[PDB]
Amino acid sequence: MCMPCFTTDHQMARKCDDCCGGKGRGKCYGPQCLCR
Repeated sequence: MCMPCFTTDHQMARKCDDCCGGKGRGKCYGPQCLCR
């Protein structure tokens, strides 16, 4: 995992995708952010 994600958080997904690379790249699955 690149960074910790939060299903309850809506703005968290933003970072989850960034850590993976850029806006739109990556995905938020569970407590951890999984990059597609």
